[PDB]
Amino acid sequence: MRECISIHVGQAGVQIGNACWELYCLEHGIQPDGQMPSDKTIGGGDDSFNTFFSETGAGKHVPRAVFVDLEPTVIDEVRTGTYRQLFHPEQLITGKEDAANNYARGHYTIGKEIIDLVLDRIRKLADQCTGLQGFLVFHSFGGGTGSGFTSLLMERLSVDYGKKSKLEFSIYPAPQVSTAVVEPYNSILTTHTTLEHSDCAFMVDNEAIYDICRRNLDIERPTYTNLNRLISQIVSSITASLRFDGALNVDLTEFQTNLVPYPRIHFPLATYAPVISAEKAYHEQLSVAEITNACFEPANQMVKCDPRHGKYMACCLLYRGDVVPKDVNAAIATIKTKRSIQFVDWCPTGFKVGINYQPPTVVPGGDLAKVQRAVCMLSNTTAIAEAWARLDHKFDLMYAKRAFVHWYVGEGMEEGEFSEAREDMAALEKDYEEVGVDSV
Amino acid sequence: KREHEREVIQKAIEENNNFIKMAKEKLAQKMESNKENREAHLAAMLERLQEKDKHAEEVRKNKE
Amino acid sequence: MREIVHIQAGQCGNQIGAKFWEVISDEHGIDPTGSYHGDSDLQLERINVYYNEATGNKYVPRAILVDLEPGTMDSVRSGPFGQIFRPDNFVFGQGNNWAKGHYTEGAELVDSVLDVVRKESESCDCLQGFQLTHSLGGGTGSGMGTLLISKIREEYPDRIMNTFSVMPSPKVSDTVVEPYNATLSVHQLVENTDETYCIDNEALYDICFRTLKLTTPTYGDLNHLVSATMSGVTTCLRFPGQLNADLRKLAVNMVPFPRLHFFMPGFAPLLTVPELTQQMFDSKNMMAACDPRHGRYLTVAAIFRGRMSMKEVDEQMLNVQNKNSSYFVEWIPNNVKTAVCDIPPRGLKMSATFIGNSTAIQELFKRISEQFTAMFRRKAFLHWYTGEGMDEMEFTEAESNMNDLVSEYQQYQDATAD
Ligand SMILES: Nc1nc2c(ncn2[C@@H]2O[C@H](COP(=O)(O)OP(=O)(O)OP(=O)(O)O)[C@@H](O)[C@H]2O)c(=O)[nH]1
Ligand SMILES: Nc1nc2c(ncn2[C@@H]2O[C@H](COP(=O)(O)OP(=O)(O)O)[C@@H](O)[C@H]2O)c(=O)[nH]1
Ligand SMILES: COc1ccc(N(C)c2nc(Cl)nc3sccc23)cc1
Ligand SMILES: [Ca+2]
Ligand SMILES: [Mg+2]
Repeated sequence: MRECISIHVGQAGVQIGNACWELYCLEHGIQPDGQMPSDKTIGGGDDSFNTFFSETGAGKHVPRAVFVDLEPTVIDEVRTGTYRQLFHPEQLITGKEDAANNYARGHYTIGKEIIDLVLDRIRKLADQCTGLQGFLVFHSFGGGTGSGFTSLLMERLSVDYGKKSKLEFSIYPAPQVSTAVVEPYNSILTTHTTLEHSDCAFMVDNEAIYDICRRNLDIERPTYTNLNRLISQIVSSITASLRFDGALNVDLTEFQTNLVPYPRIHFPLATYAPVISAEKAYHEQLSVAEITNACFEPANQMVKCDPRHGKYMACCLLYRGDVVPKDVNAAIATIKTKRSIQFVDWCPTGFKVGINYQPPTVVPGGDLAKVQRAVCMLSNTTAIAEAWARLDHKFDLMYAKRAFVHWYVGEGMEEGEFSEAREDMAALEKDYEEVGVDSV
Repeated sequence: KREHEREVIQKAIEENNNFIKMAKEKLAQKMESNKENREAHLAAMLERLQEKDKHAEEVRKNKE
Repeated sequence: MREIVHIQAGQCGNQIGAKFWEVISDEHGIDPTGSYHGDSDLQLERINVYYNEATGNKYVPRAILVDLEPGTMDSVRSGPFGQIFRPDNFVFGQGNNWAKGHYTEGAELVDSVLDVVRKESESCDCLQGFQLTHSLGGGTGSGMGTLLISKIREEYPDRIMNTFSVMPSPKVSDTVVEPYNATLSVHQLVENTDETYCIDNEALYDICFRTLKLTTPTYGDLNHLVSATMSGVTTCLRFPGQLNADLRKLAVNMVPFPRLHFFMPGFAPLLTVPELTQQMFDSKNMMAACDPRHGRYLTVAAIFRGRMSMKEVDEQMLNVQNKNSSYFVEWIPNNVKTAVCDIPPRGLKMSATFIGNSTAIQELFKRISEQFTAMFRRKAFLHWYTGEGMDEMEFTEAESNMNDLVSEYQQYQDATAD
């Protein structure tokens, strides 16, 4: 058992969910119709990939997923897309009027009309689970649905599934590909409302992903498809221990124990390597030492911040492919000598290591080279608070003039929800400062 | 020690239940407060529009 | 489907309305008989935003034609594409007085218009709202258009109300009561629309004479500008792209305070990607006869149409903001947003359309305020309005609300971050 249900909310979450499930299907040999010739257990099984796919009697492997959007445009492409037969129609939920980039409409006006249906659809999935570990919620910070409906959903899930684990992949806004001037407002509102209801949340800064595609993949002007293919590799690295078997495989929840020293401090920084074009990967194989080194180069982080000017509370290495503990330990030993890796005084300095032997897959037609080994580092550093500072600053510039606030008030919100949310973020930035001060 | 063991597990149940209760009550007050506010704003928009109908009756009357 | 319902009122409203439908129909591959003869299917992906589907795969514009004077629709039906319009959506009466359009003649006809509005609205999957084309200087589009807004808004308080409003200029029309009619319309627009494009006849004339060298510009030459702009500003509503827009997302992202909702459109060329960018922010390419360097940009929306390097557009839009940083309010981060669509307008390989919410729009309103007070103290021509039952207080209030809007635009031109 130990099933995981994925919930994809709004445009960003749905489209990133397409990239991820396509990748998962390629990694497990599941065809676009859901048939998996290597699964000899027809209709069931307790295999590792079964944490993410259920099986029908007719041999179809169905994602344990719900897609939700407050408008039909994006999910209609799943309904007509290459993987349409994979999903039962009841897993693809769409309203008629989107949130119009407004948290208040996602949480209150439009969102409340569909929340009950969504929770019934999730319930139909939980009921097919022998032991449900929890939920993975994919969504943007910036959209009206990703912010407002996600936080309404996370609230309801806490009520309906007690303290069952809730994890997030949250798309942090960037000016290069943003869609709305009010993204800072929706980010703070949803971060405030969700903080108590989420156990662990992986932020993905679109500017970091955007820079990596430009710098490392030579993509002149990255699209959502470019970003999402790279994002799905990182998501694949994180979920790979749940979906694959391995003697050296370490369960994500064992990493979670080290990544979350206090409930509110639950935002790991992800760094992924190697991201390299086919042209440059040719006749150039990156060793375990090289890809491990790349995890401490800030230009490979999913969030722009400077860990060199912050403090570590945890450091995890998730490898996949042709990697053995001997090489890893060697790589770490030289890194510790040559790099600025400072831990807070109250936490041990070791590096938790996990190795999955299944090597990384690439989507046909992508820009990523296929490589023999790759790594995702998850570290808890105070530096990630810089991402909160940038956003809280952008929120402050507008909120002092009350700019655009009338659109949220017109939907039923009150100014005190804005100030309350901003104060929580202020306390969060203060929390990250306190955990980095030495003991007395 | 047995007495202490079942007080620990009772405390866990009591915190988890209280967390579920507070969340359920919190968003019930939030949604109820949000419906009142939005309705007050739409009602105010209509009250001012319906005043423009009154002012247009008067304007036609002043013509007679 | 996210339907927009289009309404055109008065003489000016129907002329630019028809031209708008001519240009977008041509752009979407709809012929005058409603049949699709197109190349790309980007043309039909979101065609339901503006067109209704009919048997025989006929596409019928979701348009309502209104005027208190018959004949104006006669020209429409005989004009190009005049048979594409649904005939029941023609509504007509049988005089350049705002009060008659808003209070006397327009009231008689307004219910029959609302009946047609209801019919088109009730057959919508999810109504975005409305879009009105009209002049502010005549009687029907000005007075009846603004009444129609009030009545539609009363019946659809949760849909977006958007207008293309044609401002009067002494350089195009000599009718002396225009500053009265315009001030009274603005008094309604400030209170009852979510977005208004200021289509300024003074800017359209100055463009035709100085830039295009037309010594005697006609309403035909002026309205050719108006259709190019209207095609540009609707690009992201009608076509699929990286940002799928609607009227509410336009309002939310462009309107920082409810009353500051009057937009300066710009178009270019009237070319290289840096030239388009530079010309688009040029005061000579604005349809609102306001220098942007005399004010500050609260928000900006830009559409590039045609085949071009989007990387190059990204750099040039960043370049113009850095070199002109003082003209964008610092307390709204990232207040300039750019979209790109591949189909260009007819005849152009690449164009740029600009939508600015600039505090320099106060110049437009100041011009009309001056023309208004020049008459109001003289109480000149007031009897045309008091005769219809109006009281002076109304003229004072409309003037006083328009003066307040300018102060408010000046308040935020002057605000600072620190
Ligand atoms: N990485 C990535 N980010 C995306 C993608 N699509 C949207 N985003 C981000 O999401 C932010 C806006 O949120 P959206 O998800 O697009 O909006 P929404 O969830 O559909 O909610 P609505 O506003 O009601 O439409 C933007 O700033 C984008 O950066 C995507 O496909 N990939
Ligand atoms: N720019 C432009 N302005 C117009 C046009 N037609 C009328 N106007 C303006 O509208 C004002 C008169 O309004 P009018 O169209 O006669 O209103 P109506 O007769 O009640 O429909 C004048 O000040 C003109 O400047 C047009 O085609 N283009
Ligand atoms: C303030 O930042 C903005 C301004 C506008 C928008 N949206 C919704 C747009 N809507 C339409 Cl109709 N056209 C265009 S062109 C570029 C954006 C855009 C988004 C963010
Ligand atoms: Ca199996
Ligand atoms: Mg959306």
